[PDB]
Amino acid sequence: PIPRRQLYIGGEWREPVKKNRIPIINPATEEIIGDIPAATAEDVDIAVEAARKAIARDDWGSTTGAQRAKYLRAIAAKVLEKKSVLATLESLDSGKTLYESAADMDDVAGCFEYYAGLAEALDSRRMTPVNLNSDSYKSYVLREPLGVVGLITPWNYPLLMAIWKVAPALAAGCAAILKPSELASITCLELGEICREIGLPSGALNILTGLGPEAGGPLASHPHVDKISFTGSGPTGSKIMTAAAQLVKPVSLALGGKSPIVVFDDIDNLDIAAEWTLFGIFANTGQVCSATSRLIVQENIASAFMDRLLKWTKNIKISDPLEEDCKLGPVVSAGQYEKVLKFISNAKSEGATILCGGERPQHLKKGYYVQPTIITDVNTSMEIWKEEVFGPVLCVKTFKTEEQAIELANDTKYGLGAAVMSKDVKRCERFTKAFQTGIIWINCSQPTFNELPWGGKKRSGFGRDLGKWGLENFLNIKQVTEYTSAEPLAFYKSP
Amino acid sequence: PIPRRQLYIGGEWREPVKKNRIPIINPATEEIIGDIPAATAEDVDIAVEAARKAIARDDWGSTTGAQRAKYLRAIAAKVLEKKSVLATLESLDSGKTLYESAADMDDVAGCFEYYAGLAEALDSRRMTPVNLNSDSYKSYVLREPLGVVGLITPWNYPLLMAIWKVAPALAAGCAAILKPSELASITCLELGEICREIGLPSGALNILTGLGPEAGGPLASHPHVDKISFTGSGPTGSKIMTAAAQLVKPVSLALGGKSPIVVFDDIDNLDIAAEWTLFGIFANTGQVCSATSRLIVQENIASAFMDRLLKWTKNIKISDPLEEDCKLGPVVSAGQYEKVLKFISNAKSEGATILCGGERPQHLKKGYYVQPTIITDVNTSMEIWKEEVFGPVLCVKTFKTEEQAIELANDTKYGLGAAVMSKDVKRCERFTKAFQTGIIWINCSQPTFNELPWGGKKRSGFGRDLGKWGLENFLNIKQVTEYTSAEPLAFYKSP
Ligand SMILES: NC(=O)c1ccc[n+]([C@@H]2O[C@H](COP(=O)([O-])OP(=O)(O)OC[C@H]3O[C@@H](n4cnc5c(N)ncnc54)[C@H](O)[C@@H]3O)[C@@H](O)[C@H]2O)c1
Ligand SMILES: NC(=O)c1ccc[n+]([C@@H]2O[C@H](COP(=O)([O-])OP(=O)(O)OC[C@H]3O[C@@H](n4cnc5c(N)ncnc54)[C@H](O)[C@@H]3O)[C@@H](O)[C@H]2O)c1
Ligand code: NA
Ligand code: NA
Repeated sequence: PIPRRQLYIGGEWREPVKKNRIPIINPATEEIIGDIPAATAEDVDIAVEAARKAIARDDWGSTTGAQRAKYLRAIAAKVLEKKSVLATLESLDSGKTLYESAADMDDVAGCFEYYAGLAEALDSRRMTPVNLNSDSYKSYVLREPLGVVGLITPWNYPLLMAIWKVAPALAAGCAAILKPSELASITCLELGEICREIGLPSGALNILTGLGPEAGGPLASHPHVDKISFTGSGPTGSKIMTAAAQLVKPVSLALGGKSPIVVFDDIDNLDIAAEWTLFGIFANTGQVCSATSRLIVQENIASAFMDRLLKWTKNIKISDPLEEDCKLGPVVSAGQYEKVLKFISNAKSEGATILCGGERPQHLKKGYYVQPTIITDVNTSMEIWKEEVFGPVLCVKTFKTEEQAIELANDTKYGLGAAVMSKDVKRCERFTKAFQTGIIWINCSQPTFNELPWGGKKRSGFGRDLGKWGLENFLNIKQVTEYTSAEPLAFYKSP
Repeated sequence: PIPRRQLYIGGEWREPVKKNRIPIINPATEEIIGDIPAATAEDVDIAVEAARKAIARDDWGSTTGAQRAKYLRAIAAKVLEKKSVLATLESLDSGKTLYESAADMDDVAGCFEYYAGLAEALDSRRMTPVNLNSDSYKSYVLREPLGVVGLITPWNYPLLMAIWKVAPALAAGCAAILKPSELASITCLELGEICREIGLPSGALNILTGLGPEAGGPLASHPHVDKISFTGSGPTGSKIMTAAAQLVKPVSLALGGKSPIVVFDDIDNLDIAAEWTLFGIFANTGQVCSATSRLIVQENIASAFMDRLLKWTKNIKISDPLEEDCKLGPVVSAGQYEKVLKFISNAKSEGATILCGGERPQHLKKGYYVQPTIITDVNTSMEIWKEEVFGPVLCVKTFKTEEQAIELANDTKYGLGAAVMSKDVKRCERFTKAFQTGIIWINCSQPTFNELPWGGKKRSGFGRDLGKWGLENFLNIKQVTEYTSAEPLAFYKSP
């Protein structure tokens, strides 16, 4: 049962000014299952106005962190109450398996749980005295809500990616304007209903669905948006930051990757190593920012590892995401599907081997299904090696030495995550410093915790999500200097 | 004795490729006293190459914080050894009084002293374990040098503004490329000589003089500059950030202000309050970012306060900055001089009173001297009230209530500093939260400490200089997750 909602502005459901709507497409069946509102510039001004009013009123602009946490704990409780419907809708809306969708629903409530406790602790650290080598000055640092924040998010983890920004923004005390992806907005709109259901103060959270240049764009060039927190592709981040530059507006950039997985011959279990290699590149149909999309395996175990990988890979169940025991679903859209398959075909033109998958599963007549693909005979000058595919596609390379492995791992414009599979501690530490990234996985690929800073360097962007970082991004920092002497400054001659 | 240097690149003095030079102008005498090298795009590539090589070599890319601190403590010791020549040159080069120039020389050494100790402590907090609710995962945060950093700085505190970025960049372990203002580059180039004199590793610090679009510009669009730390005017920050957006490059923005000074009738000393009001708007010939350029005085004391202010003001000695007991010098350039006087004249056209100064001092035939100016009969729709003047110009307004005072204080596009002069504690706290800025001064205007976060919000930009913030800006943050279980992931069916 697909819901039909409006834009969530000022605590009420509000229709878009131009009355425009965009379809909801089912990636498993290529059918229109509904429609979402498509906001425009005028809608963004109404939502910024609603956000500014929330910041000026008492039930939001004057709340303690503890008061704000009561609300986040209540949003977590509704997510957990409706886990089954939300997980089904996230699945029907993004193509993600019901299992991953329910797993993202647990993660979402856990994120509000984390930011609830952090909002309660925020009241304590609001005032931080800093000792000085002065008998005339008194100093402290005042932490306060930054104000109006624009939250532009991607479709890969529709609710989860949004929540990474919503949970800390609200914890910090900001009034947010959430703009999710036009490919997966069902759960974000439902978040609006949860907020109505928990009585969240009006304008505290504003959810605006619609096209990126149409609804995301004006938020980036709005003179009353204190900050834009952006997650998505690099070319989009450029456009956003370029617009935010005109208004000297701060913007955070969480972008893509071509993260490497380095496996060395000293692995205790070839079956556990291959299972992590699968999860790092085929979970979420490969549509993961930190996906370990380049496998740099040692020549020694390369022969053994590839056999187990492909055995495990050919075992991945590709079916309808709502089905029982499904391990792989379709990609999000038709445009994504073609781009992904164009990458597989471009690897053929260039001279690479398609050792596994690469074609459409013969049993699924409808939907954007791509077989999990493992490509070999890959050189550094190839687009497959060079660029983020965002499909269940893995390219493979061999090495002999540590130096060779480092060299290959860092031969990328990206710098999000990296995984190092080895039993040698000091080699795992060497890789910890050599990896020109923001995330290092030791003896796994992909698990994260709220308590940790998420982000990259190079073409993967700047800024850190999660941890205390994710909350501090939405805090304005005040220097409070007080002069405590009766004595005059002594600079300037007295009349 | 004016020095004639080259560009400081890779530990050696290197000539600019195009052989171009730009003059050094004396603001007190309007004479060419020398020339500085004017770097171009090709020069920026050589310096980025030098910076990348320093990051790849052992004597810089492998140093401990303690090793880096030995160097900063040595740069501080040379600054203090040559205090007298550097202070004279800063004065001849910027127009700043020898007193303020020597005071900036003390501040500079103190800043390296602060960042030396912070570099020593950096080694300890390099690895930070974060406890988890997991018996299978182990996590910690790795802090490391960010890499190659571009440091674009203004002429108001030539050496001091540069040092605010140089001291933390070098403490953090980055290889910096310093680009100072073409109006005041004498001391920054001399910093190059100090670095030669202390044996600072090659490429660790690269100093590139020259025009902003010519030498600052390519640094902003260079693909191998990890981050741009920018201080200067808003329109410049736009151009820099717009260029950094193409390469999704992080950039910090320390911009201008129209900071208010709120004085209430409950002041214990009218003479101490007026002296701080002078220092906040006439020190450095008003060329201060955080200058308290708008005085919102209470109607009650307005009559009394203005008499003492003007009495103290008419007492300010305007002479040659190298002279004995000089309290005000000339503005930096001819272009600045005209812009500043155009503001004073624009206040006349608009309907304001020029209660004090506004004209050129009758006794100085040469130089860009402007009398300290106090303008009254000022309304909110006036450019004088609205925009940063960057001259010794103060505009004045009266109020009756707290609400009226807050309203006037925040009626600006800026948001750098703010000063509140009152004996009422809870009123000083109310103003602490109401002031829509990044710096609050209680019972003073302008003093800062290294230990404090410097920066603003709104049109004054984003990011924080100084404190641990200033060092963390130059640290890449790594998430280190390690899987410690023998058990398989359980996601994906085993073959
Ligand atoms: N670094 C991270 O933490 C992280 C997390 C998740 C996804 N990602 C990256 O996100 C990408 C997938 O997301 P996507 O396909 O939604 O990216 P995208 O760039 O197409 O769009 C992301 C969001 O920006 C909006 N948008 C598009 N054009 C815009 C414009 N002109 N102005 C303003 N907003 C605009 C979209 O509507 C959407 O909400 C991949 O590259 C992936 O690696 C990164
Ligand atoms: N917020 C702070 O902490 C702080 C501190 C000091 C000064 N300031 C602000 O700085 C301003 C005074 O400085 P200014 O006159 O040197 O400012 P500016 O904008 O004219 O230039 C600053 C620097 O940028 C360079 N630059 C100019 N155009 C450039 C371009 N196209 N690309 C790259 N670099 C370019 C200049 O050569 C110089 O080094 C005032 O507005 C003042 O309030 C702010
Ligand atoms: Na869709
Ligand atoms: Na000059």
